[PDB]
Amino acid sequence: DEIGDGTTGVVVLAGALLEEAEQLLDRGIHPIRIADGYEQAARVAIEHL
Amino acid sequence: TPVILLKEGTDSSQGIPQLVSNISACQVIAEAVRTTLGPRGMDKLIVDGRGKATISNDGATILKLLDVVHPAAKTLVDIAKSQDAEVGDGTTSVTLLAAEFLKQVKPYVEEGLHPQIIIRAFRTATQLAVNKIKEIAVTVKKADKVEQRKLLEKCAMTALSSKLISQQKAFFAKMVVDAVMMLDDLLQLKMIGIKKVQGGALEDSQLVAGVAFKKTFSYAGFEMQPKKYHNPKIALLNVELELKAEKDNAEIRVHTVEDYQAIVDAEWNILYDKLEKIHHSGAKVVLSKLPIGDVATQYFADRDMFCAGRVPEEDLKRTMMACGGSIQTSVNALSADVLGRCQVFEETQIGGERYNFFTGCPKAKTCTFILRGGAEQFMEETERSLHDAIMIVRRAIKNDSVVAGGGAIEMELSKYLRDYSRTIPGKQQLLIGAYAKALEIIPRQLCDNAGFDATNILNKLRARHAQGGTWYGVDINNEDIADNFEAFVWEPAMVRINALTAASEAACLIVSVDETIKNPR
Amino acid sequence: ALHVPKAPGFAQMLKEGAKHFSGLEEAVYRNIQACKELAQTTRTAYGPNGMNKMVINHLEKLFVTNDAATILRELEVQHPAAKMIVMASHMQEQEVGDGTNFVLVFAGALLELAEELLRIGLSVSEVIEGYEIACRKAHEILPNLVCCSAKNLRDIDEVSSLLRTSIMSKQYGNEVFLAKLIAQACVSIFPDSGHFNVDNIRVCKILGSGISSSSVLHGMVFKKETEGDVTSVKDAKIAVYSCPFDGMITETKGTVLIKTAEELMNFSKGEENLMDAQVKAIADTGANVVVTGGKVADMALHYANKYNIMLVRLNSKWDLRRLCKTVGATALPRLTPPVLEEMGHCDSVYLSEVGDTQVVVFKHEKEDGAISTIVLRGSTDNLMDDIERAVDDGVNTFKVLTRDKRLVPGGGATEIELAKQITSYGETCPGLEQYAIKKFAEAFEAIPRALAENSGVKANEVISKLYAVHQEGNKNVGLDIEAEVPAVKDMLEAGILDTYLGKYWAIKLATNAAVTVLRVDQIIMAKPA
Amino acid sequence: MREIVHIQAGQCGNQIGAKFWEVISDEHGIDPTGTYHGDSDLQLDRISVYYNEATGGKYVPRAILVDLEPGTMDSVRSGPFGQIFRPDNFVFGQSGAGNNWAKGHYTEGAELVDSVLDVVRKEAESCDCLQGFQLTHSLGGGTGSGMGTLLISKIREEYPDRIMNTFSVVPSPKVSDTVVEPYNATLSVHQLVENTDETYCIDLHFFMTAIQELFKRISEQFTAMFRRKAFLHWYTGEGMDEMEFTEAESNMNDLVSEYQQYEEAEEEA
Ligand SMILES: Nc1ncnc2c1ncn2[C@@H]1O[C@H](COP(=O)(O)OP(=O)(O)O)[C@@H](O)[C@H]1O
Ligand SMILES: Nc1ncnc2c1ncn2[C@@H]1O[C@H](COP(=O)(O)OP(=O)(O)O)[C@@H](O)[C@H]1O
Ligand SMILES: [Mg+2]
Ligand SMILES: [Mg+2]
Repeated sequence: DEIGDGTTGVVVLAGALLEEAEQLLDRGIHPIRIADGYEQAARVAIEHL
Repeated sequence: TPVILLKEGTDSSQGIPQLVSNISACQVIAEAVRTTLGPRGMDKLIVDGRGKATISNDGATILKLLDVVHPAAKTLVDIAKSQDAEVGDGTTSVTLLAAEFLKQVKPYVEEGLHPQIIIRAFRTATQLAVNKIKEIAVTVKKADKVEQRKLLEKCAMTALSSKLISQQKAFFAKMVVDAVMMLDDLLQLKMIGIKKVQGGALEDSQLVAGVAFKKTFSYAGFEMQPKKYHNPKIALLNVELELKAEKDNAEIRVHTVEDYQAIVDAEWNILYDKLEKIHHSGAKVVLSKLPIGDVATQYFADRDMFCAGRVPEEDLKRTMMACGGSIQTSVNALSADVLGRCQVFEETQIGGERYNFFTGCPKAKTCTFILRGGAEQFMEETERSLHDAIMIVRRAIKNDSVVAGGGAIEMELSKYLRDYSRTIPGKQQLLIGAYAKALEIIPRQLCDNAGFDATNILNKLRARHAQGGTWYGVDINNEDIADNFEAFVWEPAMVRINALTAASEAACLIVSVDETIKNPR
Repeated sequence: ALHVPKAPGFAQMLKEGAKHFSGLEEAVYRNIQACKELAQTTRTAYGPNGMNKMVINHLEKLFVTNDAATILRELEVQHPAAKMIVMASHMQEQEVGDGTNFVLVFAGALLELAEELLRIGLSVSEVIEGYEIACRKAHEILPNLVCCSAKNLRDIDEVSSLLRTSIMSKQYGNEVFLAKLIAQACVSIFPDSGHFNVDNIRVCKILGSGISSSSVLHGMVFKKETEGDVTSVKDAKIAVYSCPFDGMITETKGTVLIKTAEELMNFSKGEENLMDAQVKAIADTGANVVVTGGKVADMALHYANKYNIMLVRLNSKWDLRRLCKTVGATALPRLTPPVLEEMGHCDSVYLSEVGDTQVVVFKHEKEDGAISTIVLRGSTDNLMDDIERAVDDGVNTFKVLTRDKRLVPGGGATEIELAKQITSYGETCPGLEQYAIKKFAEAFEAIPRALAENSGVKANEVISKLYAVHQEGNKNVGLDIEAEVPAVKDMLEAGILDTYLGKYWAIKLATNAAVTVLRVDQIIMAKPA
Repeated sequence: MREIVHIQAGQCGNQIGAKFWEVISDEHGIDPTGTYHGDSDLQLDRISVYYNEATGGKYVPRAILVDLEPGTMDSVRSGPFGQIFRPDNFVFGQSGAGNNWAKGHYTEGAELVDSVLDVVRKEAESCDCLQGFQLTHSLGGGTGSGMGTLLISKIREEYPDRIMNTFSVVPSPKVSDTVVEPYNATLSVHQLVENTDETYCIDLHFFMTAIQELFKRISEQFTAMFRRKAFLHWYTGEGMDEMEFTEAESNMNDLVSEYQQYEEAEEEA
């Protein structure tokens, strides 16, 4: 409803974004630390786009 | 025996086992909301019997969503609603404090101590702790406009740091402060337009300086009239501008066909008389609670005039204190002083929805929040998080007194009570001393939620306070202690005063109960 | 094996499910057992050191209260003999208001002590006659023990120390603050004629900060908003109406009849212009605030806002009548302007928010009003109800002091002194009744026993010490509470006094309920349904 | 504003009346304890037509419950929404009519009815102005029909200028649940002809064909029963007579005539 294109591309990226965090949790990493580092990366990719 | 006193099924218990089993029942309520405290807290997920999920980090709504039936535990759920009605913040800090006042006095109950001695001791400590906060509460002289804006930004930023929107706490804290100075004296909570629109990003939320409401039902011809005006004149009405019967209780008895045709022309002349009176007044935008028929829609399309109908009552009242008109139930008096005015009016598209905007009001005394998220539960958690900074700033104007946080004020109180207990003799030492050891539950939970060493840190805080650093709290980014007053972690003094009185009253009530009786059905 | 058949006669003609208990070993000795169990349930809540009780009725509603009458009201009882003891306690609540636990303790000790007399040979008629003789003797000794009557019921420094005993018996610890609220409210509405009314004190509960934040307010308060736009008037003229604020319609089924086109155009304008004159007629009398009790009309609301008038709606009937006494107005059954005597003058009417609750306040600056309200604030819905009852005990004490100003020393100094004088009287009566009068005197020791057991001290030493001091002549010596050891203390100096009328009706109703149970011989119960 | 009251009689009348109060208490948001916790203004403008308010906010109904058997009173008391009724409005007997219309009309209905008029007075005293009565009874059982017929006759006499509506029930079309059902029905309809303003039947002012079928089948069984004079001594022995039953069938035939639907010797004239 916001754009109209890319609705099967978001669920693939979100699903692959959660899988990559599975290994970080098993090493003793707080989930809030992961959710904090993710937002910093999304500010680098958008400013690069 | 053959004739029995009470009904068959009246369960009854009493004694020492009755009271100890109540202390162990409040340990379950406090543990349901234990891990939602601090900047590193985690929210919960509850499901109803139908299948609707409610995802939240605040104590008040978590305890409302559990079907607690234990009579002793139902006191802890009732004090949470009291805290979110008086101050609106600190809800989950009175639940751990209420359970810690009962765990620390559990062994003394088993030894045979008269519970009246405990109640006298609890009331003596609360009055000595509430008075200590007011003695060391920091205030300022001549709070000027600049310094009175920084003070509320810091307080609103702290109430937001433990919520879902924690990365964008700087952006949001600037909108909440600006949204409360538009109000004048009573600071009504119904003058803020929380609206929720699906789609977008969390940084796309906007605050408007007027009113904004969704597009309502429209008839044929609605797309034939302009949707952008420069200086309109809002006509706030309460009338049905549609072709109908004059009165439900009416009857017409005509005799000749010449009078038949004049009746049909009389209904078309009544309606056209109302529309002409509106058009002569110079109005350009008209609104009405009652419906607007299609004949009136095509009347306003041929004269470049906007029309709307079936507006909710909560939205017309928000327009009035933003434009400056008045609701008219009759069109017989439309003067220049009963019309509204603004600077821009348009109808844009946001997230596949049509919204009307009324920005540009220099004398506006109301605002409206448009929230942009990505799911139904993303907006509800953002609205509940915004509802905490609203009430914190509202309470912070009537009381310009602040204290440091992050355990900095729990530890100064526990130091003052330990010194007081060593002077008075008797059994009051083991009761006041048990009150001081229960106030350090707040710093302990902050180091347990982040994953720290809760014992080594507390040994350092207890040494910095006994030397004489009054505002020395904890730090989660530095793995250490620091000065929380210079670190700009501030909170009003009214969130801790009401937290001790509510926690002390709930603990003193449970102790006094001797026996319980449950009746059948 | 063989089976024992049914005895011929009445036992063979009974309906199924019914029961028959006849005799002395099957009806009298079992009735005392049921009533002795009732006394052990409510005894724990006696005195300052009483304990609360968690009672849940069949609507899953929870009660945390310390009143004796409230506990019995929320407990179902299926024993007929225990039901008279309940109805004996509910009668003292409506006459006096305080002393519901005294009936249960006294009627529990008179009945139990009568069981021992029935095994040593004494008949039932000898016990009943012995108790009544003792009951009359106590009603003659009682007036001679009155000390420290009330001096002035309009002084705020004297009345506050007289209600403290009633409050301290229910909210220990908060008895100093709570006594200053009731005393501040009862003397304000006390008329010159002296006819005190209990319904003129109102209690409103707003979930808030704490007990110490409660305050009194000369006027009325409502849990409602304002219908119009005006929300503050400085000096208002209230015009109360009982009829709804709209056009007048006939009760018979009436309809309009339009036969010409010209009458159809003027009908809508006729009704509106008619309403403008009616609203403007009231506005010319200075009536800033109009209070209705019916349905407000959309057209009538428009003209109310035009002339800066305040419109408040109260759909509670009796709540409307209470406002007429506060402001001094009269309810108008018709929509006509009041003339001179139907305009109530207030001092401030405004809409304010108290603890997230938008309320309307009819504040008065004068202390001489008709109705005064008490705003109660607390943290739990249960804590406010418990304090609601404690306020009602203080108000009911003020009413009794209006009728009878005589007071007696409390704290057990009255029952022990009544035990010495009755015991000596029975020694001078030779016959079979002297055993019953002595047992009547020993029932007065159950009250000091209940105060000593609840405090945490050995009871037998307390009655031992009280009897020695009273023999010397000190009739104003009771039981100490603050002392850890079982000591004694003077009560007139300390200030613990009870009402003479409170105890006079307690003994009369307790003995009446105890002598009726003994008179019953046969019990014929029907099938429960 | 023209407040109305209700009267419930018999075993059948109590059961339906107990559930009738259910649709009003919940629609107006009246709590089972008698308090009010509604959140609308349309539930309070007409709250006084059916409920009488008490001090402190208690709203009690305006119903009177009468019966000749005490065993049917405690069912409503202990059931849902049974605590809100006025304790003084319960009127019960000890004998019972036992499907006897005449026993519940003159020989034993003449004592308890005097205990009902004194109750309807104290309720009618509190109301501002009343416009009518609502009564519920049956037509097959003599316990309710005989007591109701007398009760409905002693209400009109004291209030000759007040309307009164009934919600009576009617017997089954083909099957019959009592031997003397036709006897108990004919004697009760003719007493509702000139004593009622609107009646309803639940299975010229009769509502629910054109009711013509109901009255046709009743008089067919009644005529067959009266021809043999069967079970007639149960009614005549307590104070009736033969002519009383004749007026029941003669009047019953008149109402059928008002409800209109729309031999081998024919030679000369
Ligand atoms: N910057 C910070 N550093 C350390 N602790 C903090 C900081 N900001 C807030 N806190 C602590 O986090 C707690 C917030 O708890 P919160 O989840 O908001 O409870 P509630 O919702 O009941 O108010 C406060 O008690 C405060 O002491
Ligand atoms: N400070 C006190 N010291 C000793 N006795 C007290 C004190 N306050 C009240 N009492 C006694 O407690 C008794 C019982 O009071 P309470 O249980 O509250 O009501 P009730 O009179 O219905 O039993 C009173 O008769 C009074 O004499
Ligand atoms: Mg918070
Ligand atoms: Mg008392």
